[PDB]
Amino acid sequence: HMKLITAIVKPFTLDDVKTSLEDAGVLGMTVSEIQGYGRYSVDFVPKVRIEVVVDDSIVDKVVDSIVRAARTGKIGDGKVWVSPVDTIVRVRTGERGHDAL
Amino acid sequence: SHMKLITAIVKPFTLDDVKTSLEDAGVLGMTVSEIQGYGRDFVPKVRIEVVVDDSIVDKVVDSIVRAARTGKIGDGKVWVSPVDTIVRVRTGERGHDAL
Amino acid sequence: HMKLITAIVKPFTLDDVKTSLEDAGVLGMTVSEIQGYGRQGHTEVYRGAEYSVDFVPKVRIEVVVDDSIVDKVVDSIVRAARTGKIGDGKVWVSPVDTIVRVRTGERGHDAL
Ligand SMILES: Nc1ncnc2c1ncn2[C@@H]1O[C@H](COP(=O)(O)OP(=O)(O)OP(=O)(O)O)[C@@H](O)[C@H]1O
Ligand SMILES: Nc1ncnc2c1ncn2[C@@H]1O[C@H](COP(=O)(O)OP(=O)(O)OP(=O)(O)O)[C@@H](O)[C@H]1O
Ligand SMILES: Nc1ncnc2c1ncn2[C@@H]1O[C@H](COP(=O)(O)OP(=O)(O)OP(=O)(O)O)[C@@H](O)[C@H]1O
Repeated sequence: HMKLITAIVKPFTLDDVKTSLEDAGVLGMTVSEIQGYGRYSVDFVPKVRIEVVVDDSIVDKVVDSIVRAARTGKIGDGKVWVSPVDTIVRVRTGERGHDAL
Repeated sequence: SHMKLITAIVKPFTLDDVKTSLEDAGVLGMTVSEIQGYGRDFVPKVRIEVVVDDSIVDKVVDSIVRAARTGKIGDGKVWVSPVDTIVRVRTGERGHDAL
Repeated sequence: HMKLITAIVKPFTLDDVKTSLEDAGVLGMTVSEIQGYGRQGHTEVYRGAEYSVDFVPKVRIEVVVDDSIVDKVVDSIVRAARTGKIGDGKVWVSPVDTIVRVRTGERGHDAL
């Protein structure tokens, strides 16, 4: 029942995407910079990777909020994918599953 | 789902060899980040992630392994993981059309 | 079956985590820097004077392990990253279909 959402997006949409997440009810995420090749050398372009672990009930809304705030209309807007998570543990407590988010 | 993530941890200098090897397998885009590798303090490495259809995962893994090999220790690893869903942000296209 | 373990932890715990891992027979890891956001922004400094920023630096640790070792490893990481204060982080497990060693073409547990 847990899922990982990975978003590759333009760095200047990060603020939009972040509020789009908090409206959806995602209460935190992890961000890193990436170098993206698509349609380092000149062909590489900076992007940000946003990863949020969520419940699977809430994944379509989250994916679409991300899509919604990351949309420019120009090439290189990126992608959002989802992949399974077996378990998640909060380090501080030992809470597992939804209680770990 | 017939979608897979490829993750390659490879030596930074092998990247271009890997980028060109990937066009030749018909894989266009890829996502790249710097990592610190502890294996044999740390060594700088690149992490290459590319989402692909499972009909080609085998060949794309091989073509990464061929471009990245030097025969010296610390060549890295390529692994495969399931991708339930992918969407193109600009168009909303899904699965193979999102690639 | 192989698994990927993902740990988001305080950067300063890396040495303890690394040590805890080698004690569980795990001899390699992948580490990267991330900007984390959650219940925790953090404080920063410019010419002596502090200011607030929204994200907090964390360390992302990735280890591919076998099914059998996976519980001992997650626990080992948790115990080493746990400080008692907030913002300790999270460790999650995910599936790995196949892993191959670049040099040898070794697959599976042989690839680790
Ligand atoms: N197969 C792939 N797997 C993972 N990431 C990819 C892949 N292809 C592209 N990317 C990432 O997506 C970013 C944008 O890629 P691309 O320029 O192809 O844009 P897109 O949004 O997917 O399509 P378009 O630009 O046509 O809207 C790239 O810079 C790279 O970071
Ligand atoms: N269990 C693991 N999970 C994820 N990444 C790993 C793991 N072990 C090692 N690595 C990553 O792989 C890189 C290379 O690993 P290491 O030097 O141990 O051997 P190798 O290159 O895989 O194989 P060999 O050294 O036998 O050629 C490391 O720098 C680290 O980033
Ligand atoms: N839903 C999520 N998906 C991915 N990463 C997250 C998510 N929530 C938090 N994180 C990451 O974990 C870090 C810690 O998050 P948070 O501030 O909620 O504290 P915690 O250790 O999870 O809980 P506590 O502060 O109660 O011990 C964040 O900085 C971020 O890197």
